[PDB]
Amino acid sequence: ETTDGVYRVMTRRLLGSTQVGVGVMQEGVFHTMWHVTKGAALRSGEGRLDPYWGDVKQDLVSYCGPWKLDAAWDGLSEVQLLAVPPGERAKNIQTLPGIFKTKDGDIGAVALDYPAGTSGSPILDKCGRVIGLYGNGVVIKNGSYVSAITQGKR
Amino acid sequence: VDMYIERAGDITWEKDAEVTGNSPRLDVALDESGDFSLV
Ligand SMILES: N=C(N)N[C@H](CCCCNC(=O)[C@H](CCCCN)NC(=O)[C@H](CCCCN)NC(=O)Cc1ccccc1)C(=O)O
Repeated sequence: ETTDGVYRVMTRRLLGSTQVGVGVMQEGVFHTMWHVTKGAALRSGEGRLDPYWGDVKQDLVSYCGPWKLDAAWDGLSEVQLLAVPPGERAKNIQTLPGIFKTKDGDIGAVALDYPAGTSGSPILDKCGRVIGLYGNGVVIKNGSYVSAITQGKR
Repeated sequence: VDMYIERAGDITWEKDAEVTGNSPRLDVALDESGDFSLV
């Protein structure tokens, strides 16, 4: 199944079925975060998805093809995290991104906290386009979590 | 081999979603291993 949409990334190597992450199928390419799969091959039913591209520093990996998602936050408008938490149904969460400021430039960040297995959930603009993936971030002085809006290059 | 995927939904904006979460501006660094840290 190469059907577009959002997917859970599961394993049976631990206790029961365990969700390690989330990813986005678009244009026949599966997109997730590197720390989820560590670049390992994945199963989709009887079929196999082999990695195609990946980069530990960006913490991204694509399967069956090169990275396809190229929409970017406009720096002004609110976005929606399509959170897919372990054992719970997909739900959209709307928020106004903050900003990671780095020596190489700024990128948007969402201050939303979810189980680690939610890593890879897509972030969307108002037109429905994926502007990045959720799950690589920091922990603030308050103890809460803030994830970058991690987008690849096409 | 050990990991598999299963569909969880369509990629769509939801007109009546809840609005929550802050908008902090944070000085961070990104190391070669792909970890952010607070500056
Ligand atoms: N409030 C929270 N931690 N929420 C998080 C939400 C996780 C959702 C994102 N997905 C991850 O599980 C990622 C996986 C790692 C990617 C590395 N490339 N974790 C993170 O982004 C941060 C990195 C901090 C780096 C500081 N130098 N680690 C922690 O938060 C781990 C941590 C936990 C407790 C204290 C300090 C760090 C959680 O419920 O684990």
